[PDB]
Amino acid sequence: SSESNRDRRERLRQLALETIDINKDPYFMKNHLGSYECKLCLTLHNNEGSYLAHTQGKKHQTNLARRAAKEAKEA
Amino acid sequence: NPLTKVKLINELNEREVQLGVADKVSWHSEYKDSAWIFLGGLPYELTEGDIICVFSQYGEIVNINLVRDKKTGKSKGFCFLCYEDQRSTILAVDNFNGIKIKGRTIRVDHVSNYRAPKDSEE
Amino acid sequence: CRRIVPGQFLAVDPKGRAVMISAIEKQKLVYILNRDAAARLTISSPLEAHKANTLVYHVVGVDVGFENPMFACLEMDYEEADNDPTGEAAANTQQTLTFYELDLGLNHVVRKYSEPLEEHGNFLITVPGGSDGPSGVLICSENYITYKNFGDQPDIRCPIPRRRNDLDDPERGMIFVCSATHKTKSMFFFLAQTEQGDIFKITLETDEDMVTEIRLKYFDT
Amino acid sequence: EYKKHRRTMIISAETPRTDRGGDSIGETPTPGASKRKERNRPLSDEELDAMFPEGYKVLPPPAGYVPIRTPARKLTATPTPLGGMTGFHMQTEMKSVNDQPSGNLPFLKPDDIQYFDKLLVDVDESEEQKERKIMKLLLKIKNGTPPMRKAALRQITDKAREFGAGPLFNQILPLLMSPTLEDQERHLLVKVIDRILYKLDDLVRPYVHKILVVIEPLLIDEDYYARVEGREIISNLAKAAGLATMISTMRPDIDNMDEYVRNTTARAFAVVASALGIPSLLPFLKAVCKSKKSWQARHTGIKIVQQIAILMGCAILPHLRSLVEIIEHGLVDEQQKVRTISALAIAALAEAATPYGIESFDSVLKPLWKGIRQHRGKGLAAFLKAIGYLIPLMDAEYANYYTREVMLILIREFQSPDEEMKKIVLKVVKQCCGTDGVEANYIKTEILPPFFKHFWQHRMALDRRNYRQLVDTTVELANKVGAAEIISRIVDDLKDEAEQYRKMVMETIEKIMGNLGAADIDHKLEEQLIDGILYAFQEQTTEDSVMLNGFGTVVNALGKRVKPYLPQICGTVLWRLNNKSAKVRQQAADLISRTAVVMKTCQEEKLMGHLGVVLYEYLGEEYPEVLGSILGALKAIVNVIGMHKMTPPIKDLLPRLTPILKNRHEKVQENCIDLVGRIADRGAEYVSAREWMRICFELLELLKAHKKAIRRATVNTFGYIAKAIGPHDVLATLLNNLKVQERQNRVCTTVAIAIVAETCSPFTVLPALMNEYRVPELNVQNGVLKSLSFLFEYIGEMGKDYIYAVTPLLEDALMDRDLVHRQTASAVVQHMSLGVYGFGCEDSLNHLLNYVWPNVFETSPHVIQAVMGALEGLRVAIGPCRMLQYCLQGLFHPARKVRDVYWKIYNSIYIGSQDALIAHYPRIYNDDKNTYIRYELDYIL
Amino acid sequence: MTDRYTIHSQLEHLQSKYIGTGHADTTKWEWLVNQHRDSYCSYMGHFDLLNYFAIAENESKARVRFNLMEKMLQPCGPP
Amino acid sequence: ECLEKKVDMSKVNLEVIKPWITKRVTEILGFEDDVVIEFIFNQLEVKNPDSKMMQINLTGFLNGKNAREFMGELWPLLLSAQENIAGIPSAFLEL
Amino acid sequence: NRFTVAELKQLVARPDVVEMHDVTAQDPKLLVHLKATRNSVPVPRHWCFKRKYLQ
Amino acid sequence: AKHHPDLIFCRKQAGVAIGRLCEKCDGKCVICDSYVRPCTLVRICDECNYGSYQGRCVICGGPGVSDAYYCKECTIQEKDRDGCPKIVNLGSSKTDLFYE
Amino acid sequence: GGVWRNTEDEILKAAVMKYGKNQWSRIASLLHRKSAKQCKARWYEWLDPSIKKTEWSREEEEKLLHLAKLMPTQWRTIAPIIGRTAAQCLEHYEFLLDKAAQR
Amino acid sequence: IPYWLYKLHGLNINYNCEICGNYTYRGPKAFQRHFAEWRHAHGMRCLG
RNA sequence: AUGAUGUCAUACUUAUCCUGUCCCUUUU
Repeated sequence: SSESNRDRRERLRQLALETIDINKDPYFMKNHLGSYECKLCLTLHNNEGSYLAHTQGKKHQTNLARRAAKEAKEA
Repeated sequence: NPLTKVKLINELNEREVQLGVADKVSWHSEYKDSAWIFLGGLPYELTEGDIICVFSQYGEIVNINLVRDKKTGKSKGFCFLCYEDQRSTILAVDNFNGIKIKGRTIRVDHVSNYRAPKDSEE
Repeated sequence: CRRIVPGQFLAVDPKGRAVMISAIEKQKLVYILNRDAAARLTISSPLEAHKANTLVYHVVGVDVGFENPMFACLEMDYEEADNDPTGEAAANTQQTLTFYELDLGLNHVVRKYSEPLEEHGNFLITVPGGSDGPSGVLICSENYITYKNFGDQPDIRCPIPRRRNDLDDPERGMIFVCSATHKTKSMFFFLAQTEQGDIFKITLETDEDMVTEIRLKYFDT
Repeated sequence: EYKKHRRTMIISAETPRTDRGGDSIGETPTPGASKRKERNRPLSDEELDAMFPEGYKVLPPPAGYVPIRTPARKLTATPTPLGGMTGFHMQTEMKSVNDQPSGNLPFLKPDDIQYFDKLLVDVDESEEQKERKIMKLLLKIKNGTPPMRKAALRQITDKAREFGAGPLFNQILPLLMSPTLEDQERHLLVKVIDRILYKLDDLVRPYVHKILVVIEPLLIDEDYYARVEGREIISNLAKAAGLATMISTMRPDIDNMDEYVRNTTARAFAVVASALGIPSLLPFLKAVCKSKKSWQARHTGIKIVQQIAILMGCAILPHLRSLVEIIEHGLVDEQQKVRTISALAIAALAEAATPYGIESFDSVLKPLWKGIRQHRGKGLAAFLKAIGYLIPLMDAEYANYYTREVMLILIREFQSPDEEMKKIVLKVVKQCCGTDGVEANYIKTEILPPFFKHFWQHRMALDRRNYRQLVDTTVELANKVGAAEIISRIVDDLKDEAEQYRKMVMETIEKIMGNLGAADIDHKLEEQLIDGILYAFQEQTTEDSVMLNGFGTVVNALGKRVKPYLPQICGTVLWRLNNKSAKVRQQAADLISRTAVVMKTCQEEKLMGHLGVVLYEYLGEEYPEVLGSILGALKAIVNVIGMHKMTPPIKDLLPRLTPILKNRHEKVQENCIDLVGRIADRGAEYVSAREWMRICFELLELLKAHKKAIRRATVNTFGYIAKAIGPHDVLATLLNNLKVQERQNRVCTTVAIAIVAETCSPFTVLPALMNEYRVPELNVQNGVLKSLSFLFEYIGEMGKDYIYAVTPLLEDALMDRDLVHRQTASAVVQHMSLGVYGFGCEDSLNHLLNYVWPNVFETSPHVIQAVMGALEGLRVAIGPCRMLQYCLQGLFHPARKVRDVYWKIYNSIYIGSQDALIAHYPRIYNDDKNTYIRYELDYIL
Repeated sequence: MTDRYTIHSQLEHLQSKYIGTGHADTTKWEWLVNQHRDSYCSYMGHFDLLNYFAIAENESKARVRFNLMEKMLQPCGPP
Repeated sequence: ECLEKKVDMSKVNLEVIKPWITKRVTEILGFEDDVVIEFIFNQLEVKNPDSKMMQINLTGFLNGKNAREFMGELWPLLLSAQENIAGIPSAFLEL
Repeated sequence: NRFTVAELKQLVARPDVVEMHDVTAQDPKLLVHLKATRNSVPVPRHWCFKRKYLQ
Repeated sequence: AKHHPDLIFCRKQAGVAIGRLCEKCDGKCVICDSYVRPCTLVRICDECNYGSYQGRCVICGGPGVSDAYYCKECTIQEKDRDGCPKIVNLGSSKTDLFYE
Repeated sequence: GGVWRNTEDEILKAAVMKYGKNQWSRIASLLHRKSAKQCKARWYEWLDPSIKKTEWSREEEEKLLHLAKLMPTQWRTIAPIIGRTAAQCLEHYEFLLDKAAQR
Repeated sequence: IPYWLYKLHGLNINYNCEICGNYTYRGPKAFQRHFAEWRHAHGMRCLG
């Protein structure tokens, strides 16, 4: 029951870490209480599925074009 | 209070049926050795012959007498009738209690004390 | 020592039936004292008798002949003076002597009698009543003393006597500093000292049911 | 059949009363016609337009079908006697229909369509019609999943001010009026009516009656919770509306023909009078009872006096006099009812009239006593009720005479068949004959023989109220005439056939021997006692305490006079301890449990061997409800014979207990954990440590219990074994939990950390915990914060040191990662702040108060109330001066928010320590009209 | 005489019953008068403070007590 | 308004105010009831009644427009009875 | 009905503590007297912020 | 409290009736709602304990067995010198649990 | 049940990409909301990478219109033949073609 | 067009700082920060 | 680039709570 849920949460955290290592997400950051926090979206994530769903709403990758133009004036 | 007596008798019978009581303690040891049952709350247009005909379904009544009052037809609403055996009175108290007869319902219970002229409540 | 915390004034009944403890303002409590079966003193639940925007100068229990105990106190309502920026409601606001009676049969206290005074009072003097003397209380004030019992007793006032050829300023008043009561089976007397330490022997002539006059005499210095 | 007139109530001032007059007049017209000579009475087109709602047409078809409808009556007889039939042909064969048309729209019962039909049509998106249309969120409250009901309920709460009471009640009262209404659905609609009536105040004025008509049937109901709810919501309505609103509203129901509405209306006035107080409503009543029109009114108003007596009860006391002065004039009235219900109301008064206000009833007496002579029937009994409750309030001298007069009629009237009678005269006999001023022998002779003759019979006991009241009265008669009499007469009935009767005399004996004591009882009657109690106990149709508590009280009362009877007892105890598998095992077990001490002090050791190993053997019983009772019995046996003398030495017992903890269910879990607690606390050496730590790792998951007492015993045990071993290991095993399970008991582990930190000095333990705040997992971080909270709550004074250690960590926690940090840490600051008081550490508490202070602002209830507790404890610890120095500027700040809060704080600081604030109010300069300088403080010698 | 002002109740909330607590909408003059009344009550309650106040002035204790009781209603002039 | 002057029912009669109050109630409420007469009896039972509370109790029972005129007519008759040394209104001196 | 900030700063003896939001109060003289006390503490900076002091 | 934020206390006048606690709510405090450090006993109001209202629990409202006491943290914070904390109202608690 | 939220859909896609395809019990032990059969049905219905969830054209509409008359029932047999293979988009397209041509 | 973002941020608000060279501000916080700035202090120092 | 309202999951807290009943409505 509770130990099975703890093992399932550990397996889900390991699968989320493996998916973040495979997809190479530079915005995923870990909190100090067992949660995720988005650096590019500048918002909090309640579970591992919340940080894994921040790819359709509030797309901060398209807002990095101004920083890319400020870093390099050429295309 | 006037019609709560039949409801209290029905509640006592329901409690005796639901409490798992046998035939020896089914509210009959206190009203035993007397076939005189007290009837009260009858209609004012019911006669003694009609009550004797309606109460003869559980056996032949030995001595029936209506409560005489208002020198014109002896009508008060109460009635006292003694059946043949105590089992007929037990069946009348278990079946004809709280039933409706010609409009207003009546009450059926056992007294088992004596024969008194003024013992019911109008 | 808060204004809403009781403990500044405490009056006891002369019959020993109850005690009354009240604050300076907006708080008043009265607890009943009764003996037990083993002759032990026991207290009951106190009765709340608070009154908003009312200041109490001094409280004293009334001497009743085993009847309902009353607690007389000098009251002053400051609700009108706090809601007037012109200052007209602050002036012409004298103290009101209110006698709150504690109904023993109802187990609750209520303000039965209340009457305004002519001048502001500093202290009171409980006159013994019942079988010994008439009931009432003497209200000490500036250069005047007025014992006004409750009911149909008329108010009798007497000015405070001063020393002959006093070197003090005439604009300053004269009030009482303290008061003592000497009660006996034959009669009773009172001894009150003034602001100059003039201890006067206070005596009150009375009729069958009312008070006649207050006769004071300077005892010593 | 009496209550179903509810179904005949249509939905909802001079016009209002004008209607009742016409209603009664039509009643006289129809009633009169029959003498001159129901819902089927023919109707009129205005009456037709009255029923159906808006938007329908009565347009007919051709002029040759209405004449068919007129001949239809004649042809209902005629064409039914004529040729007709139907048939079908075989031929090969579109099907429209509607369920609820919405995203989900939880289901509609086939009847509820009539109400919710407007939702079915899918026409959408084009004013008020859209508010009624969106108001079908009701349907989501009525039927659906619990979450839908919750969220819907809130959503409609916050839309109250928006939609207004009119549309709501218009769309509700039909539902709460529905003939098919459930229990739950009813209760839920009651809830929504409450929650919306916490907001709407002036708005409801037109609907008040329109509400009460449905609600008043809640006051008379078989369900109790329904009644307390009803009284509550009528309280909220009356207080919500105005007094004059209620009064002017509810008049025409006083003279209403049906007595039902009159009655429930009386209870209504009772509720509203509890709301707005007696003196406000007095002149209304006092006007009513003197109404010269008709009697029914006065009957109602008097009933109102009564229901006020019942409801208000003890609090009637001040206005008792005025109330009496009202009611007194009805006792002499020519009508009967008014007299009866009147005297009854006096009864209710006096019964709520605790030993006082006797003279207020004074003028009432002399007529009553006179009436006592001349009355036949129910009114008589009623008077007996009144006088009955009066007599305890009189003086034993006057009440001597008056009582001695009442006793005669009381005697004569035992024999009436009326059960109302028997109730009254019963309770009477209690009060009259339970009077200190009555002589024993007179009762013993005159009363007891008829009392046990007529009253003790099998008519009574089967009823409930008669049962109880009979018990009480008999108990009191025992209280006077003594014990051996009553018991001695009723013992022989223990052996009577029926249960309920045996139960009755059994509990009677129980209470009697409870009060008077068994010392009065002689020998032979005691033999009949013990045999009676065993015999009755040997036949148990139902499971109940009465027989058991009965036996236990009998034995513990007999003391060691019972000793010769033990072998018979315990023989029965073992043989029964088999016989009934699930029925009687638990019961015989409990019997042992309660008989333990008696089986001890008399020093029968063989019996303790018996119970010890015999009960030891049943610990393998698979039925939980039995096993629980077994463990309980073992428990009670442990509390009599000590540790080292246990016939089943603990080495045997305890590890045999250990595996049982998987039982889960409280029945075995409760007693089990309890016993493990007793042994783990008391001896605790007999068992090796390995067993213990296993017990720990088994105890850990007992915190899933749905019951609070289980967790209770659990944590306390965990403390005991924490003493048996010592801190570090077990607190580490607590820290193994990351508080992943938020259900059952989680923080409970936190409590274990506290108590463990107490059992051996926390002076040891803290560094481990404080280190374990490091872990990045958040919920366990706030966990250890809680551990500090409860920790200081339990340690109290000893925190005079550790404050420093916790101070910087609170800094880190109180500085907010997420709200729960600020909250819990703040609670820690609270309990620390109460604990350390007066010892001189205030400085660091001031430092922490800095970081506390910004959290003042938020709308989250738990954090704001937390912060409140925080700043209160900080108030007492730091002293008010510093507080107030933080609270000054916020009082007058322009914004509303800041003023709301800083004034809330300043009030919290103000109520307590108002005496000590004086010095700290700063100097505030005086303006034109006012002098704001207090110069008294500037007087210098 | 329509007044349309029935400060009775709403939902068994607020309903200030204490004296000297204050509200968020409290004025400055009302708070100053309440502070002056609390200071007068604390001077009348404390015996040592009343003795230290009467030892400085040339007045007696009972006269100063009557002056402080008389200045309680309108001790600073209601704003 | 007219309900600001302090009055006292102890210095005025009660039997002479019943017919004017009955006529005012019959003019306002149309017919004769027993709750309004009882409310008028309870409003004058105290020796120091409250005009604002009686006005609120009349506005709750009646509509409010006729109740204000009824309160203004009952306050002036009570004022004329209390101002006179006899203790009767002006309508009782003529008859 | 509401005085300006320059008139409130010229009338106050300590004008180094007056803010722009103090003119919108109901009594600026009492607020200016309470804000210029000896051992008084100012209000938090989250009175005008929209991050709730923790975001 | 904790178990119920919408519950309101009586806060009536203090009498001579000593308060009691039920067997299900034994050991729990009234104001602080804790289990440790009992310092002052609980006193009930006069109207709150009369007839059938006597011998009932203050917090639980059930059959009281043992006498209730106040916490020492509430005693030092002067939270025990207030009125009688009898639970009068009962909202959002033990209402839907009766239906299941 | 089976609400099929987006955070659950991303977790199901990650479990299908990490664990495998022919292991339904291993993917159901990391969601705590659905069973293995429901997870396999969701992976074959909406979480499949080969599902054409958009681009409804006239060639597919003419293919489905020339197939519903040859086989009136068995829409699951015509799911992979038409090319939709979702087993619910075919019925939705048939309902849209029946409602639009009715007026 | 971020209309809601500019409304929540406080854009298009009438404000002007006469001390900072009679400059205009598009918000109240911008007007408060422009009153204590480099240009405002330079204009105050040049004014004396 | 915050903030806004909004339908909709997800975590968290309240040491939240699982034997409650008519022991009281007895209304003609």
